[PDB]
Amino acid sequence: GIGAFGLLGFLAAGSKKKNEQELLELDKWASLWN
Repeated sequence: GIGAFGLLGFLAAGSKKKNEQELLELDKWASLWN
């Protein structure tokens, strides 16, 4: 309903609505594959 289809932009929502930790969290994007 609004859970599975919401997971498509759940995290992004958190931003749509702080700490740098999160930034570095996404900064690891590369670290993912790297």
